[PDB]
Amino acid sequence: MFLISWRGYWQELIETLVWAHERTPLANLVRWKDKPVALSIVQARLVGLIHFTAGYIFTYAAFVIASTTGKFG
Amino acid sequence: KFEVSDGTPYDLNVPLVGAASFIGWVVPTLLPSQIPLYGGKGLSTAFFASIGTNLAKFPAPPGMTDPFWLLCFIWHSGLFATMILGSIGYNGYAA
Amino acid sequence: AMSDSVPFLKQPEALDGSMAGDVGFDPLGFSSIGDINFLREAELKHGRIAMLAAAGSIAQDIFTFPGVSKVVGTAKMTGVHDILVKQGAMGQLLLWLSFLEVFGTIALLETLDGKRAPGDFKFDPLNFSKNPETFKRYQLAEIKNGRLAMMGVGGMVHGYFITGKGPLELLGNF
Amino acid sequence: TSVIGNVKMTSVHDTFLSMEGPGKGNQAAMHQLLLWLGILEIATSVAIIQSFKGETNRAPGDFGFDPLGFSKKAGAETMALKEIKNGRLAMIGIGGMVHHYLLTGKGPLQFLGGIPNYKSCVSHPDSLLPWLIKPVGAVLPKIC
Amino acid sequence: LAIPFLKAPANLDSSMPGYAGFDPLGFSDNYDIKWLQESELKHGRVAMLGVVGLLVPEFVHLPMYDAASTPYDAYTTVPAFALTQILMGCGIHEFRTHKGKMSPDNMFDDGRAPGDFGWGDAVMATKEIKNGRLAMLAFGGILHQQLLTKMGTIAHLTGGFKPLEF
Amino acid sequence: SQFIKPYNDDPFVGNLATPVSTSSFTKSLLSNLPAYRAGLSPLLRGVEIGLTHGYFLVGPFYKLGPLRNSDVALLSGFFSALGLIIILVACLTIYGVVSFEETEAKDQLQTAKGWRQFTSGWLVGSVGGASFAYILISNIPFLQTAGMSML
Amino acid sequence: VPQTVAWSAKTGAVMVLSNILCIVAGRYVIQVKGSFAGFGLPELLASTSLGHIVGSGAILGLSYVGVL
Ligand code: CLA
Ligand code: CLA
Ligand code: CLA
Ligand code: CLA
Ligand code: CLA
Ligand SMILES: CC1=C(C#C/C(C)=C/C=C/C(C)=C/C=C/C=C(C)/C=C/C=C(\C)C#CC2=C(C)C[C@@H](O)CC2(C)C)C(C)(C)C[C@H](O)C1
Ligand SMILES: CC1=C(C#C/C(C)=C/C=C/C(C)=C/C=C/C=C(C)/C=C/C=C(\C)C#CC2=C(C)C[C@@H](O)CC2(C)C)C(C)(C)C[C@H](O)C1
Ligand SMILES: CC1=C(C#C/C(C)=C/C=C/C(C)=C/C=C/C=C(C)/C=C/C=C(C)/C=C/C2=C(C)CCCC2(C)C)C(C)(C)C[C@H](O)C1
Ligand SMILES: CC1=CCCC(C)(C)[C@H]1/C=C/C(C)=C/C=C/C(C)=C/C=C/C=C(C)/C=C/C=C(C)/C=C/C1=C(C)CCCC1(C)C
Repeated sequence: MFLISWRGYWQELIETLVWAHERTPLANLVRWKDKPVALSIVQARLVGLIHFTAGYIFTYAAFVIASTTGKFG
Repeated sequence: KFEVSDGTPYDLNVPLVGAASFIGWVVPTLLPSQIPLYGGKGLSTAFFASIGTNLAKFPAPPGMTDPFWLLCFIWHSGLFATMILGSIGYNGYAA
Repeated sequence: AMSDSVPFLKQPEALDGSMAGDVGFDPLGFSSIGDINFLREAELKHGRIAMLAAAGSIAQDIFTFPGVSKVVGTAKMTGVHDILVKQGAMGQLLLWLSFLEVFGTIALLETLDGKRAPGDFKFDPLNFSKNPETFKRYQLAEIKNGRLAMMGVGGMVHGYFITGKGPLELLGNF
Repeated sequence: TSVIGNVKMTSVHDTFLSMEGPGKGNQAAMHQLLLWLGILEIATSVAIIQSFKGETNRAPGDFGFDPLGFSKKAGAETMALKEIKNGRLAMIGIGGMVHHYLLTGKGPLQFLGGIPNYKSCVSHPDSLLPWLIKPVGAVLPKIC
Repeated sequence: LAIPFLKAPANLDSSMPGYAGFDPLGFSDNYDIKWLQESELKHGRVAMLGVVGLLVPEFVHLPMYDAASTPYDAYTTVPAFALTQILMGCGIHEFRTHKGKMSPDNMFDDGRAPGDFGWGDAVMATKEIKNGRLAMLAFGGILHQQLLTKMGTIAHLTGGFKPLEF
Repeated sequence: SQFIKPYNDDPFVGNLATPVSTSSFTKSLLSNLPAYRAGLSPLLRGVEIGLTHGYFLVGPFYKLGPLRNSDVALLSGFFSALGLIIILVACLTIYGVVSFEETEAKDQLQTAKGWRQFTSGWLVGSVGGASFAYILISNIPFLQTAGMSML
Repeated sequence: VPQTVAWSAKTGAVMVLSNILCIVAGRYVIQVKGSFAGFGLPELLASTSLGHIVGSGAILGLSYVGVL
């Protein structure tokens, strides 16, 4: 998701969400201190890389340990 | 002085629309049918009879195959359609 | 500032004390939500129907019309309804009361515009209320007996649901 | 006593409620009390809300109920003090008598006259909160 | 004046024959009054003819047809081309009594009154309006009784007078 | 007859006046909610809001928790509701710490002292409402079975 | 199967009545075209096509419900 979809779509969605929170009663009493923005281009590349790499490692580690354990242990 | 918006006073006409739509939906649906869902009665009368039958069996809800759900759905669908159309006709045209 | 019926409550704003039977009794504030004239027309219609029902419960305990005991047998009050749904009397009553209540709906349209007093159908053939003082006394008596009759019909029908006797038979066979 | 038997202080509430309910029995005593008291209490709720916001300058606890005119009598300037004092004393007293019935099962007058109340305890049904009397045996002495 | 608790109809006047101030729905406030009076008189006259036509066939019959037991039943036993011819003849009679102006905003533009076709007091007009108004409801009653009991009106009245059911 | 108008008669603000947003029913309901009702201290707003939310918080924990089929289901559900209440109170506290400057004004919700009063009221109301729900479900068999005791 | 009837004079009467009713209704409600002035062949075709549509529906319905 972070490597295929890119920033401007998510920024426009977050703009709609900012409008929704500012216009919703009983929730506009609560205000953010930092403005919500989409992740930057490099940050999103890094985050997609991190989720991708963690999935790679955990998938293969589970497969290799459980397969060797099931066949031999 | 019901405001339908920030500065838009509007007459909802809830008594007239409710009464006229109820009568204009119930009276045509008094037409009988010999099908087992109606049981020889009209849609409104079979619905009211089903209400009485299932209220005679309180706690116990009507079953899935019981005609109450289909009668209720069709009757309230036609009633809501009549109420919407009656609200449109009376609030808009008013003549 | 304070109500007369409930002395520890502030007087309702929509209750000025002009309508008959107004003792400032609205603790739940229903007249602030709904229209006061719609509520008054509802109160008078419920009360008049209850007056007829109370007098009818007592008289149907006292006597029945010729040929009624052939059709209803020993059934009383509520038990009559179902039977005379099949015979057809309740259908005729429903038809003609619905016909009258169409013009009653037009009268409700008149009273919601402010151009008609609630419950006023101009029905005084015998001219009982020719004096506005006698008119006021009759309005107070009508609304008091209507509310008492609402209580009475509640009591009579629920006593019949409990014992199956009816009002006067329960008064005798208690 | 033909309806509920010899129960005295809080088993009246329990016994009536055991015989109350559609299907459960024929009595409706506590439910009738709850109905009429709840009507009075809703009408009181509106007054508390009005006096809280300041829309009414009525005194707290004043419902205008003085049919016999004791406020227009002599010595009425201390009646509120006697009301509040006897109110607090009755609060403490009914706390006393209820916690006495929960242990001895007697009731107020038998408890007052039977001064060594742990030598003769009347057998009584458990209340509708029996868990609260659980530490009496293990944690507490359980003299009775 | 007919319904005292409702406001008077603003499009109604006592000059109209048969006026009683009876328009609770307000048809006159939404439709042309002359069209309504013309329709009332035609419904009237046709219902008077129908009242007579549901009574007299119970006793006398034309030999050209088969005598239906019920005078209402006659439309089911005579040839239907009779009814089609009656429709077409009534239509040419509507075209001839009028001047071909068989529509609103074509009617009454000659200054034609509602209901006059040159066949003749204003007490007589009220008599007409009332005897047609009564005949409409009477025709409804006679037709539905003759349909529900499957018997003639005088046969119903004199013999049995059983309650109608369906 | 137009039902949608610019918000606050301002056509360039980012809002519209709609029947859902600006009708008399909506205005009455919003102005009568404890978060907006006039004449309330922030503490009492907190008390009302906490009573409502803490009262309804017991139910899902009691009926759907891992101990729901045990005899201590209600006790576990109330304890879970209390833990959620404490977590939310910590959330309220840190929000007020980072969101507001220390000002003399204390009669408004969006002040530091006002938010602390609101948090105190919300904690006390939430604990009270959860305890009230616990008492009612403990003592009434209708609430234990969600109506199935009538069958 | 719903009962339909063989052709008779009643069927012809219903069809003719439906056609004439639709001709008059088309005279009254058609927006773009003494009372039968401007009456043209397409309007007659439209009215008689609706007259067969309404007559067919009425004949089938009255045969269904027993009126025949
Ligand atoms: C003398 C007048 C007359 C009479 C007595 C009848 C009588 C009848 N007609 Mg008929 N009809 C007439 C004139 C007449 N018609 C005319 C002038 C026309 C125009 C040509 C038609 C066209 C017509 C058609 C096309 C059909 C009938 C059918 C029927 C039969 C209906 C059976 C039933 O219960 O409906 C069924 C009742 C229902 C509730 C079924 C629902 C139908 C669909 C599935 C629902 C569609 C609605 C949809 C959801 C939209 C609603 C949403 C909304 C909010 C927008 C019934 C015997 C039907 C028939 O013969 O069946 C054997 C049929 O199909 N009629
Ligand atoms: C469901 C019942 C129903 C229907 C079909 C209509 C239909 C109509 N009314 Mg009306 N009305 C009703 C109930 C209804 N009304 C009631 C209860 C009241 C009293 C409150 C009024 C009061 C009222 C007034 C005061 C006026 C009208 C007018 C009109 C006409 C144009 C305005 C309009 O809404 O067009 C709606 C258009 C259509 C229905 C045709 C389009 C068809 C599509 C498929 C939509 C239909 C949906 C669906 C099939 C309906 C199913 C009904 C359901 C019960 C099964 C139109 C013929 C005005 C007029 O000029 O007539 C004299 C007018 O002045 N009405
Ligand atoms: C809420 C009113 C009400 C209802 C629903 C019923 C319903 C019924 N009554 Mg009952 N009844 C009523 C009031 C009512 N009654 C009154 C007020 C009396 C007289 C004190 C009676 C006396 C009575 C007897 C003696 C009998 C019934 C019977 C019956 C049953 C058959 C109908 C019948 O023959 O009625 C007949 C009833 C009447 C002729 C009474 C009419 C009185 C009218 C309504 C007074 C109002 C007129 C008013 C001046 C004009 C209004 C003008 C308008 C613009 C407002 C039926 C269950 C019969 C039955 O089955 O018994 C078990 C029977 O034998 N009724
Ligand atoms: C414009 C003038 C005119 C003409 C020429 C006709 C012609 C006819 N009308 Mg007619 N009618 C008219 C105006 C006219 N009408 C008007 C203005 C009205 C009032 C609105 C009526 C109302 C009316 C009714 C109510 C009836 C007639 C009937 C008839 C038919 C009678 C012959 C018959 O039954 O055999 C049937 C004829 C044909 C199938 C076609 C004609 C073929 C030849 C000519 C038939 C010869 C039959 C012969 C004369 C008699 C045979 C039997 C004999 C041994 C006694 C005949 C076709 C009757 C009818 O339709 O019966 C079926 C009928 O009941 N008409
Ligand atoms: C109650 C019966 C009745 C009455 C009082 C009238 C009265 C009137 N009609 Mg009228 N009419 C009637 C029935 C009646 N009609 C019927 C049933 C039809 C359908 C065929 C018509 C068709 C009709 C048309 C087409 C026209 C009139 C017109 C008139 C007016 C003529 C003015 C005039 O010359 O004054 C003098 C009026 C009279 C002397 C009235 C004569 C009516 C007599 C009294 C009826 C005879 C009764 C007798 C028993 C008939 C036997 C029938 C039996 C087999 C049942 C007048 C107001 C004309 C008018 O100006 O429109 C308003 C007009 O153009 N009428
Ligand atoms: C307006 C118009 C007029 C008209 C008129 C109309 C016809 C006026 C007729 C009016 C009548 C119907 C008024 C009825 C009141 C009934 C109530 C008050 C009694 C209720 C009983 C209660 C207390 C009880 C009960 C009790 C319990 C519950 C159960 C029982 O076991 C015991 C018990 C019975 C004690 C006329 C025609 C004159 C003309 C005029 O020009 C204008
Ligand atoms: C408003 C006003 C009026 C009103 C009035 C009426 C309704 C006033 C009603 C008043 C009530 C009855 C006063 C009750 C006080 C009870 C306390 C003081 C004694 C408490 C128990 C003690 C502490 C004890 C206990 C003890 C211990 C614990 C344990 C036991 O073993 C022994 C023992 C029992 C001794 C009226 C209607 C006239 C009209 C007027 O216009 C307006
Ligand atoms: C009906 C019913 C039930 C019930 C019930 C009820 C009614 C139960 C109990 C009710 C109440 C109100 C108990 C009160 C206890 C009061 C205490 C301990 C006060 C102590 C005061 C002191 C120490 C004062 C100290 C003092 C102070 C402050 C001021 C200075 C002086 C000093 C003396 C030092 C159940 C639960 C059994 C269930 C059943 O199914 C239904
Ligand atoms: C159903 C309805 C129909 C459809 C539409 C709809 C409106 C959306 C819907 C509503 C759904 C929702 C919105 C229904 C509304 C719901 C809310 C959840 C009801 C909350 C009630 C809180 C009360 C009972 C707790 C009260 C405090 C008690 C008295 C405490 C005493 C305590 C105090 C502190 C003092 C110490 C003693 C103790 C006991 C500890």
